[PDB]
Amino acid sequence: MARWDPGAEQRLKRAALELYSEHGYDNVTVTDIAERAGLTRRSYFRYFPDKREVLFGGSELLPPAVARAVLAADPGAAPLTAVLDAMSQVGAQLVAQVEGAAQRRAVIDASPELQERERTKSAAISRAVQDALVRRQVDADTAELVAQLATVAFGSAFRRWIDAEGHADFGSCLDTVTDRLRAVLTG
Amino acid sequence: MARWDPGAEQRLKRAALELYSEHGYDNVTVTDIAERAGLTRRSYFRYFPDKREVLFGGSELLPPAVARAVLAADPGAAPLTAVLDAMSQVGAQLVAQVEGAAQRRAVIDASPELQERERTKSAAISRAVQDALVRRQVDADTAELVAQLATVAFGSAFRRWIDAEGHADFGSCLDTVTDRLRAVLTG
Repeated sequence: MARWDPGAEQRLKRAALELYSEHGYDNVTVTDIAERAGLTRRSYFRYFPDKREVLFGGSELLPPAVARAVLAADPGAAPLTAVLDAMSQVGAQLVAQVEGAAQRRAVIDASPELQERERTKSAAISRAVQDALVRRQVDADTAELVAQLATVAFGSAFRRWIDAEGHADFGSCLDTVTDRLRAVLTG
Repeated sequence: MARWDPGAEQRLKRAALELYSEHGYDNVTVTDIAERAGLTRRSYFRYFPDKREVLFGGSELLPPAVARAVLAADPGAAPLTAVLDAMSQVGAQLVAQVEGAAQRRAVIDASPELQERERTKSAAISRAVQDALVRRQVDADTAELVAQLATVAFGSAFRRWIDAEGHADFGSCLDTVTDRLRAVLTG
């Protein structure tokens, strides 16, 4: 499907954002998305199973990937830095081009189903990170706090990154969020 | 329904935990829960709309209540302390008797639908806290981090509280989690 048309998925993801933006999430079907992308309804299902996954498909972090990146980190590094670095490395593409980032955010924030959809994803990533941390001799209770904290920090930084419309590097946004989190915890 | 039977809701909540424990969540109906509690199927719906809310009904934090407690706090207190204090004050009952706490946790952890159900609740509380914080002159971006951080800290502390089977006061669990979060952020 994409071997003879490598841009297929990208066109689908872009089409989705535009259609969800023009009309509303509830007013668009996978057929509309497929055709706007120059594909048939049947082809769509080779990439995504529903009209929801087209918003996450390749604009998310895969837990196994994040876990592996955490396992590969220098065991001497602080757990939080190791985790945030792993998330940034795995989401390098994501936090690279503000292109469509804001659109996607607007669509998700406007839909309760997509919001729950995102939380479920974040939980799975957090869980994968906990398991990797434990495999690295970090006690379970601590592993849980580090993963949850990282989830909060990365999510907030990403949001800030979107609001800066590209005028701020993801790194600075992350630095700002983590320094803020530290100030709140210490005062 | 409960005016002439004030223990009704409690018996329903207890019945639910026992039935969900004996059999499984997927194998119990509201009728089973109602009867085990000495009530009819019709009476159940006066308290909860489905077999899911009986697990949250009065064993959760209501966002409006938490928000109000945050608004009533001394404006001189650190935002995180104000929020955690508000959550503890509002959830005083919750973090009081380990009775059934572990059972409820086991049922929720075993069901993806209940888990999502809880996250949705946590998100709503976090959002209510953000709005209260903003009304107290805390900038939006900071308000978001404080609410999310508090959500993480309180949830983790509660879990630890459950695991201690009552041998630890919720306060210590919270102190331990927040000190741990601080150590991870500073090193």
